[PDB]
Amino acid sequence: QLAIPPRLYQICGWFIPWLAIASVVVLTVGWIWGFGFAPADYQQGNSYRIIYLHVPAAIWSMGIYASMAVAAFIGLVWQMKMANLAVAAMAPIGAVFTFIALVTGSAWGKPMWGTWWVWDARLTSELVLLFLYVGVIALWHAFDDRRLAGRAAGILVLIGVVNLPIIHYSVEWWNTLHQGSTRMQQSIDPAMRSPLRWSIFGFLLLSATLTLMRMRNLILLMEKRRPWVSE
Amino acid sequence: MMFWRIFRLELRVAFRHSAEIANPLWFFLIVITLFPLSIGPEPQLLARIAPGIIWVAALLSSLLALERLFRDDLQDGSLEQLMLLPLPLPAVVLAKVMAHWMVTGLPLLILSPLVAMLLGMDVYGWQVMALTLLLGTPTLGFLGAPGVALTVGLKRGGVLLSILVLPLTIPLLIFATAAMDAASMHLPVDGYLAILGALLAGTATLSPFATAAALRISIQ
Amino acid sequence: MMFWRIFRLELRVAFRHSAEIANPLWFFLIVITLFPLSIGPEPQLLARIAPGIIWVAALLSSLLALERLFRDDLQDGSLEQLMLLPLPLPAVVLAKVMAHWMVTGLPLLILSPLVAMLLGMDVYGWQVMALTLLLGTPTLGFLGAPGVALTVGLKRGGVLLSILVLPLTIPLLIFATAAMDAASMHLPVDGYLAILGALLAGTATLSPFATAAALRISIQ
Amino acid sequence: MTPAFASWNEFFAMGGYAFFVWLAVVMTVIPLVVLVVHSVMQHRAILRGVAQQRA
Amino acid sequence: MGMLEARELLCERDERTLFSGLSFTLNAGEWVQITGSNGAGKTTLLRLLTGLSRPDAGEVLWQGQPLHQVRDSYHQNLLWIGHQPGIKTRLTALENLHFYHRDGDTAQCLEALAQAGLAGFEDIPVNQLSAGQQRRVALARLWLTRATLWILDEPFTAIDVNGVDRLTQRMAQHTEQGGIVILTTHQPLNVAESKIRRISLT
Amino acid sequence: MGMLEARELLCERDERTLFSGLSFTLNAGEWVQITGSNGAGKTTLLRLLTGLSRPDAGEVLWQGQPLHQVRDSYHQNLLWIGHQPGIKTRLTALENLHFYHRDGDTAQCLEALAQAGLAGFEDIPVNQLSAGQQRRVALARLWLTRATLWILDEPFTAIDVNGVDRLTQRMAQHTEQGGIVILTTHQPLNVAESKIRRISLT
Ligand SMILES: [Mg+2]
Ligand SMILES: [Mg+2]
Repeated sequence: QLAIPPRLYQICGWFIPWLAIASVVVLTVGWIWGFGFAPADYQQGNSYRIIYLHVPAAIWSMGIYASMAVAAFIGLVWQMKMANLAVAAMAPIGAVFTFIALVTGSAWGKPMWGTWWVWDARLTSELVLLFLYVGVIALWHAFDDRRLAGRAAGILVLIGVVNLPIIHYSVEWWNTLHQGSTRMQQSIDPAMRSPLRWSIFGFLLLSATLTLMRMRNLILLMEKRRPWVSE
Repeated sequence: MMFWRIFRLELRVAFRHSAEIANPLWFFLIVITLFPLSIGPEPQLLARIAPGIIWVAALLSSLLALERLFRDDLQDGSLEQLMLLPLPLPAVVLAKVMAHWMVTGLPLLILSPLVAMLLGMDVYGWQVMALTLLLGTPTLGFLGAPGVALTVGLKRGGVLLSILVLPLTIPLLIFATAAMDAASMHLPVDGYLAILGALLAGTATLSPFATAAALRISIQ
Repeated sequence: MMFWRIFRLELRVAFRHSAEIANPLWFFLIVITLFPLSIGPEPQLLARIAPGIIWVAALLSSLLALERLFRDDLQDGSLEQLMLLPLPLPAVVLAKVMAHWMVTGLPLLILSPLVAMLLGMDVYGWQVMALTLLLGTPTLGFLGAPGVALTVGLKRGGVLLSILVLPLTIPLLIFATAAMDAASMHLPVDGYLAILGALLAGTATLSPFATAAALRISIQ
Repeated sequence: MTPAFASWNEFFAMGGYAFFVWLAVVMTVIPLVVLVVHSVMQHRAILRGVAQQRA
Repeated sequence: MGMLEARELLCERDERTLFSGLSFTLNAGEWVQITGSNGAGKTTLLRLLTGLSRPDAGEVLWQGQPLHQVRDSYHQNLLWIGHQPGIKTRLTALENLHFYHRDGDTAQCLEALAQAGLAGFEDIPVNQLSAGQQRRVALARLWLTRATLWILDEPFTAIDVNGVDRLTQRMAQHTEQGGIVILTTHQPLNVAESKIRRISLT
Repeated sequence: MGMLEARELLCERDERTLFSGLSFTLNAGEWVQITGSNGAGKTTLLRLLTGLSRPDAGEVLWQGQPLHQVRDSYHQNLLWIGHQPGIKTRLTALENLHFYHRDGDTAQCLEALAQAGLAGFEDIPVNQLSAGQQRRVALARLWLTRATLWILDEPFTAIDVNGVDRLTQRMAQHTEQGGIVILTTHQPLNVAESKIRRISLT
């Protein structure tokens, strides 16, 4: 059931087409049944719609770094070389999602804040998340020899996952110290959650397709000196 | 091969590496001195910004000093420690970290009365600053040990090591500044020191093992 | 020979891949954001301590890069750029330092539009923050090279060699951090900026020779 | 059959905050397309490099 | 019932199989030279044997147990001197040998230095010593340690032709009593070739 | 009239006089070996000759002119490889020889890396390579360079017999045309001692 040969390339090759064909039919129902059919709120008017671009890009900004924790735990204690590569396969995608979350938060707060950049808990947390992703990516693109950069990235990812709750719950209180209040109340309205659940599920599928595509590129980036790639 | 022998050896080596263990102290002093003159003679603004700038300078000085935790040993005697000294590698890393703190954290802690006097901090403010430096710089060493252990073979110095180690020090910095700012109006500050002692224990009972694995990866 | 070939060599050894070009940018972003977490999210307060923040970041980057300027070369290849390469040793040093700037000044120059608004400075807080981080950042490397040469090259050196790298930068930081103050009050810097040009023209002419002499004394 | 909007791009694409919404849309679409194209171009460039090595 | 062994060792550098299916046993009193060219993974094999590196396939069996179970009863009987000597080149010559000795020190460390060839260069910083005398600081440990397994990686780097006849006269006694020495040298060994068991990376 | 003619050199490192009154002349077409022991100033004489160091007394007189004066028409006629190879430990060997070449051809560099012995190692970073091969990378700059003066410090440090023979053959064509080579090696040279002038470090 798990004897991973260099068939992972041929295993996640049948699943990239249909997980990309069906990852755009779920996004264009999470972005067309919203963004044009969901009524707008009172306080923000027709701007309470960057939810679909910021919330799915923030849930899966930390939902992939918690998926690189498993991709580093399995690749460390069981000492698997292939699974360890997953740590290096989901890092650029997580970094892009964090950057998108920052951009969307900045564009969503500008109507209300008055300036593009203010330091908030839900925003500084994503900023430090981007910093950790950048650390992972920079560490991976530093070793000249592979099979060592992967393990170093796994160790760093484990350390960052250990530190993540502490950092998040420290920023959540640092916000309470100075500002002392929260900006928006936790409410989504009933006929705005299904169009947002659709978008979250679509962003889940796009990330899976992207990480499969990046994994197919990283397998050939380490096994390029074997006769298996004669084809 | 014993723990104390390694500690004394590293203390002896660090002293002959002078003019490089004193650069972080000079950076600390320059950063502490620059801001009071940049903003001019303003009592309230300087008094409000001192708790933050002090710890920012301390963190930057610790980061500057961390570059030599394992770098020099890699070109020669980074082995003879994994390969010998049946004392477990986490214990060797612990000795390294304690020696580094003795060479870096203790010098920062020892001039605290002078820094407090220069910045106008009262006796209570100095007490809180010393108590948070005693529980803060060992945390810096334990947090920066894995980063320098991973980076030692890379010798991509400065930017990379900072990118690895600085984000991990966010709670320490935040709680240290909160603790000192709680001493500005002289309200009691003990709950903010518990969150520092617990974090110090957590980073002292989990970093040596992570740093051991990082060193094992780097050596190979 | 081929001064430009030495410059290209240092650039190549600085960035092995195209994904490490952004590492200084991320380092500077981390250093910049390290301050508000300690001082607070106040926009009006961060608009006055901004010169200190950015110049502390620049000084930290310059210090971090001065180690890989000379120390790494000293172990294996540093007598080759002196013995070989029949162009004069000053010109051999110059290339290195002008690569150093392109690792510590160009990333900060590019990030200048971003960090001039993250902190909260105006448009005139970027015109003179660009023609102060371009007119003075190379000077940092120029006057830090002679001190670093002796510090990391001369064997059997005391603590008295620590006053040759950092303290001479202070009169630069005295001017630069006091130049953008004229931007805070929205007044023309002019003279306090035109005197940094004299520093650049008097330190880009005598620092390469001093560094060549320092290397000659160190190896001898 | 019946939207929450009313009419063409005088009504749609302009909710009063058009610049912010269509800037968030732009900076969400562009990085994702960049990632997709980057992955495809590497998946082809690896084979090009292999063909280069086959000499 | 042999001592430190191998179990089908194999290592890959991602372009060549340096050695595949290595299986050799070392009983007590063996002089072993790792024969090979300048491209073979002799250094990698030695690091695999010391436990610093992890084999890609197969394990190394010391006394019956792998090197991850008994990693404290094995480091006691060990002496590895790699290409890098492993001495902090800021301390004096004697201060380095003071770190590697358990007890009865400052009276045999100077004796070890005298027997190594560094007579008079004791209280001199290592960085002030020549490139061939820096190796002698590390090689002086052969007269101090009580280890029963010497894994020497290129012991003869810059040693003068006088010193070599003392190294391959102390080693011929260590391997004579109960020791095991694992050499990897390119210079021919002066001692008779009817003794050294040469094994090639197969 | 005549190449390097260091007259009355004097060195007093630490508390010992390494050499006093060492006045020797090097004519054109000279193979010379500095004979001493492990601890003598054989590494200091080779650094008093390249101008890296300065004599305590006397001067080295290249081509009849003081070495510190010209220092521009002499660094193009000099090739010194010391104990440390001098190659960056991150770049590939091809990039290193691309640097050290005076033309930057990437076609003669491949020929040099195929004559030294590193056939197939022109894209592996030198740190990932072996220890002898790192020295062979630096010693590969003997077919590229057209400098008629070689000062080699410990050339045969970690190189196998075949590489040693290749290097000894390479230096056997240099020193008749116009070449001049200075060695300090603890391994006896396979060439007959009738073509080597031995200078005793008195
Ligand atoms: Mg070797
Ligand atoms: Mg020597």
